[PDB]
Amino acid sequence: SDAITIRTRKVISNPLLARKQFVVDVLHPNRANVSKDELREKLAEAYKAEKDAVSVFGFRTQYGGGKSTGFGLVYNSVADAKKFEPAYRLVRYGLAEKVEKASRQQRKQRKNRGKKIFGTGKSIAKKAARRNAD
Amino acid sequence: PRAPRTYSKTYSTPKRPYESARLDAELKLAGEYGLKNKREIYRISFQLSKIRRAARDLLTRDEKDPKRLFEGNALIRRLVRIGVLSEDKKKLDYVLALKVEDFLERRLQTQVYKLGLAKSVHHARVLISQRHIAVGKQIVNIPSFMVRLESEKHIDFARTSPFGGARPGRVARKRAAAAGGE
Amino acid sequence: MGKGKPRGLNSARKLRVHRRNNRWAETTYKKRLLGTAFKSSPFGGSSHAKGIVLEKIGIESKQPNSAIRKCVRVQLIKNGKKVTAFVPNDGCLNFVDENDEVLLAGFGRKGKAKGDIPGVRFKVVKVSGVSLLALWKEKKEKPRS
Amino acid sequence: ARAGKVKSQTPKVEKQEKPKQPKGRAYKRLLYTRRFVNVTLTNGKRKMNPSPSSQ
RNA sequence: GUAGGAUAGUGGCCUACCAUGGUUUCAACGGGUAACGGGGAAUAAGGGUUCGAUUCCGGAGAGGGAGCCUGAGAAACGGCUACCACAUCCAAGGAAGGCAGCAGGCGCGCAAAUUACCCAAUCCUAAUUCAGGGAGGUAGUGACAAUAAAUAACGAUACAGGGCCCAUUCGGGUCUUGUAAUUGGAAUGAGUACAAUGUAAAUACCUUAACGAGGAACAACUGGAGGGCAAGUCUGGUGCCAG
Ligand SMILES: [Mg+2]
Ligand SMILES: [Mg+2]
Ligand SMILES: [Mg+2]
Ligand SMILES: [Mg+2]
Ligand SMILES: [Mg+2]
Ligand SMILES: [Mg+2]
Ligand SMILES: [Mg+2]
Ligand SMILES: [Mg+2]
Ligand SMILES: [Mg+2]
Ligand SMILES: [Mg+2]
Ligand SMILES: [Mg+2]
Ligand SMILES: [Mg+2]
Ligand SMILES: [Mg+2]
Ligand SMILES: [Mg+2]
Ligand SMILES: [Mg+2]
Ligand SMILES: [Mg+2]
Ligand SMILES: [Mg+2]
Ligand SMILES: [Mg+2]
Ligand SMILES: [Mg+2]
Ligand SMILES: [Mg+2]
Ligand SMILES: [Mg+2]
Repeated sequence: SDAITIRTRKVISNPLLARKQFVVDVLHPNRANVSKDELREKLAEAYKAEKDAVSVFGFRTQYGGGKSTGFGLVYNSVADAKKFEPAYRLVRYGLAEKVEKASRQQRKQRKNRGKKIFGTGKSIAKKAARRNAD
Repeated sequence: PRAPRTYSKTYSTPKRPYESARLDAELKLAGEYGLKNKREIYRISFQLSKIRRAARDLLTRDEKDPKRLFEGNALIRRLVRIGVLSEDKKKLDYVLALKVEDFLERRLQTQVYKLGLAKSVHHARVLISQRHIAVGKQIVNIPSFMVRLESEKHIDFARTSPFGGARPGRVARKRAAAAGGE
Repeated sequence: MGKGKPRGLNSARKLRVHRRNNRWAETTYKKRLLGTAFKSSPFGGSSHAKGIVLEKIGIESKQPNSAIRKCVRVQLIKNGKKVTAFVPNDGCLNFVDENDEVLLAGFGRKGKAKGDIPGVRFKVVKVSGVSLLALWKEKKEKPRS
Repeated sequence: ARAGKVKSQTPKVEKQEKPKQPKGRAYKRLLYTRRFVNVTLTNGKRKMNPSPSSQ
């Protein structure tokens, strides 16, 4: 029917980053869209890499289904992948977890507040408490 | 602050509006090669105009001497590739008079109709618009594509969609459903 | 005849000077230079100006065609000067009313009169934030009073 | 009146429910047909928008 | 000019003493600029003319003018000290200020956007792989400007134009074109929408399933219709009026 014809164009082996980085080229004949997980699986099957250390991004399919042309790396290990790849990518993959944090504006406000106070806040709190009577 | 993305108000209006004969000619041209507007014609003229200007410039220097020889030659080659220039004519002074009609004739507009496929210019255009026709195996839906001559034999109906014959296509499906129901 | 201007190979400065001198006979150039638009010309050398409708005034037309041309005495907001703006199409003056804000435009002639309406230099365009043509059409409606 | 008398005086005739003259390229095609393909009749001279033949 | 003073240093930069020079119709000096300079922009035969606040390079300025600390580097203004002009907070004794950063408001005006999301990129700073960054990007608004182009297409039957086997009158119409609220099959993406793509996260794009076109819509406006100048000696309403 289709068979998800995957290729790996422009393979640069990277001893510095500890990976094989490349352009993922992939075909759909009559299927439409490849899916990322599937692509990863395919890569693993090809390269003996395992999804854990495969890492893909970019793409945008050509026009009129058919083809898709993304960017894929295959690290020398899982650990290596973890300690080099940006966090967003990891999150996308499922490997890492989403970093739960406050809003940027909120953070900024907090920082400002901190700047405004001096020393330890405990003292300030104590002072406030004391005032409470007044 | 990145850099100004450049553009050209490429495709330029004529200096008088209502030169009646000219208008008529334009209309005729449109009829011949099924255009939505005079705009397209104007664009074509501009394209050709530029080429003409270039040719003139080249002439204004000595053929034998370098820039003229090389740049001009390159231009000629490009023209040939496009398929507006003939193979008999590759002498620069032939480019000088190319004409807009020729340019129009090289479009994926007409290179559908010229190769059969459609039946009646407008129809071809419509087909092109509606996600049929793949010059390679990549679906062109610009009428004013300009076919490469080297890839004119390769103009087919689309791999996907009907006419090429992958899927029948929507109305047909509906009809089938109706039949089934019956 | 050598024909006036010096044709010497080193007579360039003189020529330039002459040209400059001549430039002050050309009217547009002069205007550009002296800032007649910036110093006079009710508007501030601008395309448009908002102005207050002081009163509706019918002005009697020039000659040949004889009629009353339903103009408005407008006071420009930014400068404070007082001008007379013709009001286009049928009626229109009613729509404009009295004491309304009114966005003026030039009539066409880079200043000057416009055909038959004597001592009149401006089209009313918008009345209190709409557009006169639109109102006339009734494609758009007025925002009440 | 003495302030847009003529606009108020006229009878409002209504837009007749006619079929759309098609947009974009269709119109152009139609124009072409009118012009060079069909060829209008001429006693001696061409005319784009003729009259009903009368004084 | 001589000498000193100062300066990181040259130097009337400043001081002392002396000389009388210095510039100028090859426009000095003064006045104006709705003048920041240049790269460049618009126009575009050749020569030109106008514009250049504004993505790059320089220069200035941080309400005005002044003065200075620290520092390699500031005469810094998201440093200080003063005065003017403006203004806040007050228990009246006193305090704090400076959006020509970003966002936003008033104000002015013909005239210009969100008090959004983030450091993933781009680069930058430090004690510095690690933090920060309204620099920067990301969307939002956005008909500034620019590019690409949907707004039916193919049928059949039904009424007319064109080729004509032959034109004793016809006519079949064997062949090709245009018109009908006929009708019929074949797509379509503009819309929507699982998904997957994107992405810092999102949107949107590209990719798709599913629904979604038949004049009632899944509807093109603007201007014009005597000339200049493309196109109405059409019909009524008007009757120097209103335009
Ligand atoms: Mg499709
Ligand atoms: Mg008269
Ligand atoms: Mg000295
Ligand atoms: Mg300037
Ligand atoms: Mg200035
Ligand atoms: Mg500048
Ligand atoms: Mg200014
Ligand atoms: Mg600058
Ligand atoms: Mg200010
Ligand atoms: Mg300062
Ligand atoms: Mg500030
Ligand atoms: Mg600063
Ligand atoms: Mg601001
Ligand atoms: Mg604007
Ligand atoms: Mg910014
Ligand atoms: Mg919008
Ligand atoms: Mg489209
Ligand atoms: Mg109209
Ligand atoms: Mg009219
Ligand atoms: Mg009319
Ligand atoms: Mg005419």
